[PDB]
Amino acid sequence: GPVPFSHCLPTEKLQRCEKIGEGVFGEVFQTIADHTPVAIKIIAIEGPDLVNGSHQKTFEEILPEIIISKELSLLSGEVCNRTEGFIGLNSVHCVQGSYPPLLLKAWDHYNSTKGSANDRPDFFKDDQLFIVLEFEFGGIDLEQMRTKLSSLATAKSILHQLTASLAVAEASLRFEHRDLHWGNVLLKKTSLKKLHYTLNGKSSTIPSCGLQVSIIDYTLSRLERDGIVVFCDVSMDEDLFTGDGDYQFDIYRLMKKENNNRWGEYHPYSNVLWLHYLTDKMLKQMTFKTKCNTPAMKQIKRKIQEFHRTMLNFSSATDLLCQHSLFK
Ligand SMILES: Cn1cc(-c2cc[n+]3[nH]cc(-c4ccncc4)c3n2)cn1
Ligand code: NA
Ligand code: NI
Repeated sequence: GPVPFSHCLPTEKLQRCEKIGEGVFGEVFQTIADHTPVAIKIIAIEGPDLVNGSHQKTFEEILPEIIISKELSLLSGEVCNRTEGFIGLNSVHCVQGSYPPLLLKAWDHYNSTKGSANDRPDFFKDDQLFIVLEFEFGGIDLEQMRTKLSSLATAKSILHQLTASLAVAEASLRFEHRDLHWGNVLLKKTSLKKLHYTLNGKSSTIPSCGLQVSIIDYTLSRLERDGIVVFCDVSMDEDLFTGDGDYQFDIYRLMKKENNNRWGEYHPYSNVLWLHYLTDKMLKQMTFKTKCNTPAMKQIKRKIQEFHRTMLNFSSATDLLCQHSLFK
């Protein structure tokens, strides 16, 4: 059966919780477990109340995301297709109870300082079920780092890292992220100068520029193993395809166009579209501590602009990694 919140969040862990993120799905908190930073994602399930504009998923409907989180976490310890470019999954629990007052206080603090699009999660009864996923702490998201990156050399490293991670997941799992907006790209400092990945048994390296990227949030993602497909069926979703004011919202429509609204199929082109969306953000909505006013930095900008304008002619992240000139 389910465990109480206190199993996952004993008092000391609970008192160090700070809200760091949110979505229609629920809430993300940061805390410390055994002297180690973690991130906790809490999703309400199985109940009849509306949560953040939507009906709650059933256990069956949340299982895809659990499976996908597990598979992507394992890629860090694999050999033939290996990347640390996702996020570690430490545990998954099914929790029963009302929302802890200390989490509501952290929610309130986030609402006061950043503002929330979500309902205050104070209406859940003591029989409410939740899934609680505990993840490795992956750093700070790219959006919050819009004005903090050193140079376009960093931006290139980020793009390489993302492309390689997606390619390794494509090769191993026929993976599509399907929601890789710039809130879902985390950055963390590293003293490694070179990061390593392996794609179908060929190892290669990427200059880090002092950051390691983690891709997060598999709410909409898709993959398969041994012909069994795991995915979020959004074919009957209205609102996902009606957004505007950001190219992000076009991607959802271009994905639907690419896949003819058949979300079970494999269309790794969706990874290319998200990469294009991300390249666009780097070229337009970000600013660097060091400008591009040296010849060496200028050539990097030209290469990323060239990537922006040619990448949509590639069929997958694998195709980009193996064949685009940006990564030679
Ligand atoms: C939706 N989702 C978020 C996570 C996750 C996993 C690990 N970390 N580590 C840091 C963050 C985070 C999330 C947001 N805004 C800033 C940081 C973080 N988030 C996993 N799924
Ligand atoms: Na990672
Ligand atoms: Ni446990």
